[PDB]
Amino acid sequence: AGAARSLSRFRGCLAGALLGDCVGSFYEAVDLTSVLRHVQSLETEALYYTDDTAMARALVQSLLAKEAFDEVDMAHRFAQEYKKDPDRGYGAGVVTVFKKLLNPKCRDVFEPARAQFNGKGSYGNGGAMRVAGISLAYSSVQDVQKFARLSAQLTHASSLGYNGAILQALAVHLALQGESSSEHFLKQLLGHMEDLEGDAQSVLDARELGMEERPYSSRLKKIGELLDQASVTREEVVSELGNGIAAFESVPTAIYCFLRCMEPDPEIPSAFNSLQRTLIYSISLGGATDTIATMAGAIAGAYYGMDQVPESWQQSCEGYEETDILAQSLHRVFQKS
Ligand SMILES: Nc1ncnc2c1ncn2[C@@H]1O[C@H](COP(=O)(O)OP(=O)(O)OC[C@H]2O[C@H](O)[C@H](O)[C@@H]2O)[C@@H](O)[C@H]1O
Ligand SMILES: [Mg+2]
Repeated sequence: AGAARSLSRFRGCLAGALLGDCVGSFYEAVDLTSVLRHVQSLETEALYYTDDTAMARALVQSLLAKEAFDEVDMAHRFAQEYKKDPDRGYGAGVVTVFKKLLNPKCRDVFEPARAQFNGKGSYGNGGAMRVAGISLAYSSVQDVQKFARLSAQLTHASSLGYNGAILQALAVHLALQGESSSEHFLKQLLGHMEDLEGDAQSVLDARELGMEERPYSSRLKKIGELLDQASVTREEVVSELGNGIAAFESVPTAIYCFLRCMEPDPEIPSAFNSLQRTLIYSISLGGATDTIATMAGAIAGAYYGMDQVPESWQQSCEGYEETDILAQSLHRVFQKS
């Protein structure tokens, strides 16, 4: 709500991400009718957050402590946050990275991520699940891309992983700018991803995994088709975009959820506002619901602002007040209000 990159959008962004994580986590690894029954419960801090929020908080606290990106600080905050509470539902592979980073002999904090999965790097969505803070801290598209990539590379060295983090950060960046058509929003994202996926390293990373050339671009083109298609079913969405833990099977899906739900949906009750129905729709897709909902929620919260964050939902979430203070701090320190 209000001006581009306003305090309301900053607070709404991080609150939306927390709601998606906490509420989404109920359904991780799902039918439209019975989701609507579950949010009835939310009509305090009983919903625990997961690794999505834990790593987002460490990322933001690194940015605030150094008033800049500092790979050693952030890498060590990721590792110490894991050491402090390892039971948040971290990916099975990424824990190896944290353990390597906990060794004081580790002098290049990017190298543990590069050894993952036979030296090809992770393409999991962990780099994207946490990246919204980057777009709160950085105004420029150039800086958003630069530090979404770097923050992700601390754990996700595959371009399939960090290009999902960039896409998700670009989406939040665009949402923080305010009102747009769904087609203009999508078109801008398509342009950026077409540019990034023209890079030789990206092409090789994708051909090695047997995927199409420009996987994110192809999925963003499918979003545009889906947005023009009649009677789109959840199975159709899952089949074309995915609902899994790969970044390329969850980040475009999160974006689709946001774009679709910019308009009312007769199949979800009018009493839910735009942020609420975006989260409800995301969870109804099943699969990796907490990360898809957390990412859709970050985009929607930045676009719709704090006035659409419902207190009853927010106050069910573990850490919601700290999440809010961190949002306000980013706005003070980086948006320099
Ligand atoms: N190159 C690869 N080859 C094969 N499998 C892979 C590869 N990369 C990832 N995977 C699979 O992807 C998995 C995750 O990769 P990880 O890097 O451990 O962690 P994350 O931070 O991305 O978290 C992944 C999500 O899952 C949880 O719900 C979290 O909350 C996240 O939402 C691996 O275990 C592999 O099965
Ligand atoms: Mg999680």
